[PDB]
Amino acid sequence: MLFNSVLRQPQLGVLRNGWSSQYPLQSLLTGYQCSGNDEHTSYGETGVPVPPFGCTFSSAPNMEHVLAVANEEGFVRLYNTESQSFRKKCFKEWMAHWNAVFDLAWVPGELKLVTAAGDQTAKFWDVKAGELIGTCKGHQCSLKSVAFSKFEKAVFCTGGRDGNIMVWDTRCNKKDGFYRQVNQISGAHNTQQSVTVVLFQDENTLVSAGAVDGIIKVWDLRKNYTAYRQEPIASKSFLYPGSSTRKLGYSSLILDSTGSTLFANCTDDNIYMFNMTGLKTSPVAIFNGHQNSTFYVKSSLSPDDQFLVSGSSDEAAYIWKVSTPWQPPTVLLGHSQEVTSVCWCPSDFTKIATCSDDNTLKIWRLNRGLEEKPGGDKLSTVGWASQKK
Amino acid sequence: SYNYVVTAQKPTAVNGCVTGHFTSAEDLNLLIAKNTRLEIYVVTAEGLRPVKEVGMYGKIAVMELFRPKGESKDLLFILTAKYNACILEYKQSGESIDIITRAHGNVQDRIGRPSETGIIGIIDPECRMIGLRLYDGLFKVIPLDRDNKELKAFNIRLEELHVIDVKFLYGCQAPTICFVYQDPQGRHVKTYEVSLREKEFNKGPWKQENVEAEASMVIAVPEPFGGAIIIGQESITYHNGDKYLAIAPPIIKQSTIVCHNRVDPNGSRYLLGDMEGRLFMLLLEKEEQMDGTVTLKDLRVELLGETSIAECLTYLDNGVVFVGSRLGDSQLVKLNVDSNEQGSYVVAMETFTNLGPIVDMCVVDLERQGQGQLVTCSGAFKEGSLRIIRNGIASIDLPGIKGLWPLRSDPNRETDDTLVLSFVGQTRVLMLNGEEVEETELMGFVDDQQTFFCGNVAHQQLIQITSASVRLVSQEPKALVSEWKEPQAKNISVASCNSSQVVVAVGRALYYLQIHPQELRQISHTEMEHEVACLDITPLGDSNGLSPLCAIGLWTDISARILKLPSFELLHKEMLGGEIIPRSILMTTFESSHYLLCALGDGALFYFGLNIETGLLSDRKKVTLGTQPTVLRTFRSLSTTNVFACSDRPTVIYSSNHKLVFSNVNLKEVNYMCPLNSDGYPDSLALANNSTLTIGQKLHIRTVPLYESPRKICYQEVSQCFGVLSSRIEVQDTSGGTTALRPSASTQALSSSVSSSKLFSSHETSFGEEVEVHNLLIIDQHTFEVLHAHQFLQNEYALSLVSCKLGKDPNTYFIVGTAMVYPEEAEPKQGRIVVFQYSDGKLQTVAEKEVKGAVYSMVEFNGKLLASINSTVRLYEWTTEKELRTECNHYNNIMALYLKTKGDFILVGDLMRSVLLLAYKPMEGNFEEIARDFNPNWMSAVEILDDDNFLGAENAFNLFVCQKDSAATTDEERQHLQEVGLFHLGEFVNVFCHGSLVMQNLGETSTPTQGSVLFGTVNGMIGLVTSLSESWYNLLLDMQNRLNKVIKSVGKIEHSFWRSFHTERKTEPATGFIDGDLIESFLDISRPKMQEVVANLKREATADDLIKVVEELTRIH
Repeated sequence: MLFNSVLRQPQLGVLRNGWSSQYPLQSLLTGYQCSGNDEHTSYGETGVPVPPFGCTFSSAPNMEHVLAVANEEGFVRLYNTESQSFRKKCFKEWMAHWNAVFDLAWVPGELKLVTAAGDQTAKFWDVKAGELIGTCKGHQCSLKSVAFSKFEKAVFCTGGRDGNIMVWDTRCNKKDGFYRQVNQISGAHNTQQSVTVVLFQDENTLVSAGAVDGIIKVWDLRKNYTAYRQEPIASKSFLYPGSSTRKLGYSSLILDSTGSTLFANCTDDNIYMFNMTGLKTSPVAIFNGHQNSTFYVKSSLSPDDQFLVSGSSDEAAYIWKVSTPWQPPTVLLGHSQEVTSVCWCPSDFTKIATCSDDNTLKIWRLNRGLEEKPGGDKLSTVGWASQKK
Repeated sequence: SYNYVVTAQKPTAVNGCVTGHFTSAEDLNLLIAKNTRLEIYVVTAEGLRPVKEVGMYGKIAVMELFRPKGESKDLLFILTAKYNACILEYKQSGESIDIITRAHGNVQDRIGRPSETGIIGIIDPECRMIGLRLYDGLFKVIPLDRDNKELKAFNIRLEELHVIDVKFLYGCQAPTICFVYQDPQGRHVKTYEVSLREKEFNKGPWKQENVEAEASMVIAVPEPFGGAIIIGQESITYHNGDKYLAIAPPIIKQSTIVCHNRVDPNGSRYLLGDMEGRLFMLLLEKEEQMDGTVTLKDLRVELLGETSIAECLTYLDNGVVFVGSRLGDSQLVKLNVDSNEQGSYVVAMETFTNLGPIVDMCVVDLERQGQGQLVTCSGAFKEGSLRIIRNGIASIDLPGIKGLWPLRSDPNRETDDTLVLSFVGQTRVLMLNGEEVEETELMGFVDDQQTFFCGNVAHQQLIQITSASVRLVSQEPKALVSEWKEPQAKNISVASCNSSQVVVAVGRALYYLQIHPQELRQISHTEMEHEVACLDITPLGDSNGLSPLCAIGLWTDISARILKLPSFELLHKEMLGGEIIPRSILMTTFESSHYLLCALGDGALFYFGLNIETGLLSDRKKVTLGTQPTVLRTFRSLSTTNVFACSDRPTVIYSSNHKLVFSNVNLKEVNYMCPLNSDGYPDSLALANNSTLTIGQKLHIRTVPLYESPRKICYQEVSQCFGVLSSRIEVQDTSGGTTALRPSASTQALSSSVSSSKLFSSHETSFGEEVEVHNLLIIDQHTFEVLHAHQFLQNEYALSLVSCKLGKDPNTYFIVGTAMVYPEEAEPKQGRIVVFQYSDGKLQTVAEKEVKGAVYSMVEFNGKLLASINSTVRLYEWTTEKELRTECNHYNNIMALYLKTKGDFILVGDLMRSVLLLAYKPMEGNFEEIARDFNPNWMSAVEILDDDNFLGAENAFNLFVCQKDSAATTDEERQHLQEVGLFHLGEFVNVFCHGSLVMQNLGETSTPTQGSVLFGTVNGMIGLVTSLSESWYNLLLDMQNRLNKVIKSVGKIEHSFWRSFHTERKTEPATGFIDGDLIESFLDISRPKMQEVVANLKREATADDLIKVVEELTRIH
């Protein structure tokens, strides 16, 4: 229990439950409520609301609260999270692309941001002072993911709709303002063979997922795949463990803080939890109870690696406990359209930015004072967390 | 913010233990790792003999001893909590003792979850490699080659992610592991034949089996039997090939086994610890076969009596058994072959102190000297207690002692076989036939006059200087060799003698006397009008009573006239303050420089610095004492002479290098005393009190056992009682009600009461359920007996407790915040803030004030009380109707466990939202969030250092200091709390408390540090976090860097890495926190090495400056 864990700490000392946190905080998950102030509508160029997709927190020092967001018109807006003022949240706005943005990534430990777009290019931004450092080019189709390794800030990799995977180095020669691929993995996820999500486990190990093949692959970047002359062979390959015979494809990849476990949403509405530090290729836990019908649905982990929050096409965000998959999930109702690219705040356990297709980027915060003193009816709170039954 | 963290008391909780031949191949050793410290002992016949203790630069988490082929003495392997593996070899090069490091290096991995059940470190029985299970799904193997100086470990991936315990099987021709892993099918035991050649696991010698569902550890049986022993909670199993036998002893079902140790080298007998202190013995029957190996017959357990809550068991030589404890004293029991009483074979021999889990702490002074003493709620469970920690070191009603002296009637034994005890009108000689004490007055000494001095002169012929007469009498010759009577025949209040010279001053008459055996000549008869209350002649050193310089005091101002011997002329006039005549004037010499103490009648001491070169009165630093007269005299402790003052607060003036320490010895009241190092009292001087004749580390610890876990403490000066919050644990009875396991301090409480609250009139307890009962004890401050015990409601816990005056009520109140917790509820829903008042021997519940939520913390606030009501900070005003009333609510916290206040600022430490600074607006009447720390820190304790500095304590053994960002703007920029301090303490901080254990008494000596904050930890460590200035902080940072460059750690671990702010999410270098141990270690270094640190930087930057800085800093500690 939560109270007993806190009570016993002074006498017994620190005890390791398995996750980063020293206390079980699954009891307070029902207190998540999003106020009416956090209903930011990402308005388009014409003035009509536009669905935002892809929105992540930052990591620069003294700025671990800014939440970027992108939409279908290429608008990228930085949002303050701790402050409470509707017009004060948008302190930075610009046109990243003219053909939407499909992913975002903050440079670790720095205030630099990269956008993955349908323009078959990826821009490098300095959000500290608005400017375009460079525009990486080389993909033959629309990009779909950008990943930064937290152990190496100057190296990032992208995975496009065309199907090949290229890793860039910002320290390389600028040439004529266009960055060039350092290593390229041609045909990484062949059976429209799009690489749905790319991810960086370590400074060298890279993890990828496919939209059609349905096998997670782990590549090491020490070797050069540009001159492979055949289909590259991954160092490790987590085979598809489900039962459906249809050609499936994963939509999101997520690791914990230690980088051992991997969570991968799939088209079968399951979130398989693999382990990448052992010989057990088979999944450890099977999270289910949502509807992962669309590839846009993404997930994120709690800062203490104790809870997994994922989007769904049933207009709700689901939070399972990472240690007890059998328990019913906590459902964050409040949206009328599907919920995509949910981002739990890594620098604050309280904040959960439930990013949505409803043209409303909601920021959910813990409300332990449920009794409080006023009620404000249902106008004040627009999102209510409830355990699924 | 610049602070100074020093350790007042080293950690005492025992983490692990190991035995072997470390110091040498013949003498047995016992190694104890008390967190950051390592203690090496030698097990002699009489018990442990301390040899060497070294402070490892890390939290020792793995301790193993191995003997590689080709080595004489065993090597030591230590792996810290931050993964700094190292191999240590004892090396006693001559009288000097040092621990060299054969290998070192990190073993941390960038990828990999830190595994559950802690770090497991195992070493092959053949001693060819080291295996560590640091991370889930990995098994680090460190080859033990002589050329592996950097500990080049290699990972080995294994399929079983969750491993409970790993052990190395004995007798295998190849290295073989044996572990109990867990998979959804259930706990299993599977062995692997690891090979260094291929660096990969292979198939195990025997098939994997399905063990009991709660198998917790593995025991590797040695060569004669082989195999592994898998003890769980209910059953004990033995696995070796096809052989498998199991037992189900009911004696172990009560509570789970934790610790184990091998007794016999053959592995026939095994010890087993327990939660409840039980010490089982696991016998292994031997069944010799006709031609095969000696197979086992059956396992058999036995109960060998109850002991301390065991964390390590180590069967030493003979029958003694060391039992280390983390929640109590780590005793050293003895396994008697025959049962003595109650069926217990263990008899405790030498209980070792351990402050243990300091849950709460308070600073008070009982004798009222301004020097507080720590009163900690130490211990837990059955071994909870209440330690009285205080800094610094025979009642027989008799009249005032006019003189005491060692009458060495022995020829040369240097034993006070006789002691001339003198009163105003009587005098009796205390004959001491060894340790005997009897009064037989010697015929050679009179008793009709109040004797003032009875020292020796020469040829072993004593003197006896009485009042109104002087009568030298030889004792051993038993002849009156000299009976020079006093010509003035007045009370000889001053009688100075040393070696073969006596210079007496009969009131106001100095005489130059060459007092020798059979030679008592009155050469001079100088007489002045001014009275001479005190005067003494002392040689400069080895010279036989030769003192070229002398000093004489005055009356109007007591001007210590100093005259140059070659001239007898005026060089520099000296003037001193003080109208009252001094009680005693003493020339003191501990170092090269001399100090002339001036003990006045008011207690003020002016120890002028007398010099053989000059003799001029140095600076007049004043050390105050009580109004009782103070008498100063030299006392014999070591080869170097020392003085021992006597007053209402006796102080041992044990001066260090170029500094005079006035530490208070633990004596109630002393005015007259004589030195004594006899066999009866080797360390206790013959110490007469004001009216009673009595005879006699720096951090003295008293123990008040409670037999239950204390939670919080507080002091009440009005009632002169404490407020301990011990909580008993009693098993539910089979026929209803509860039955206590043992009689605790709560049960044996005179005049105990039971709470009768009717607030909760709205949970089922099984026969085997262990319900906890929480009581509020009241402990007298003098006798420490439990004056009251108010048992609370059923299923009600007590968390917070304060004693403070509320509102306008003059009565001092006892306020306790409780919290009802049912087993099904994750968090308490109903609580109570009940206020008592210890009127006279009883507690009356004045008010109840039912609240909705747990009351995690409480503290007085400007005559009002505020409580943290389960993530809600509420402020209560004490109405004249004697009822708490709500005010100043604040719903912006998540489990606001910790509250601290200073003025109108509240520091509400949260559970994971770091520290929040609240402010009470008087005229508004509402709380205001002035500032809030934003990065999550998982707080464990908080403290308000100053109006801006806010100390914190992360649960990851990391200290940090917040500070209000003044240089900003109000709108969201002044609300930012910016972290300044970062420091890896290495201990879990439980409580913070102001005050210091060192006396001040208005000692305005320009203290470099400001304030003092003592903290207690789980391991029993007590720190003294202070505040430094900018210049001193920079100087100490430079000193720390230079010492790190010079001082070599025992484990080759960098200090900057050890002190870095380590967390699973971030790792920052230490900032704004000067380590105290490292700076204080500068004193112990040799002069040629200290010159290396000193060279090339203040202005001169020479070793005297740095030495005086470090000596001034170490005084607070």
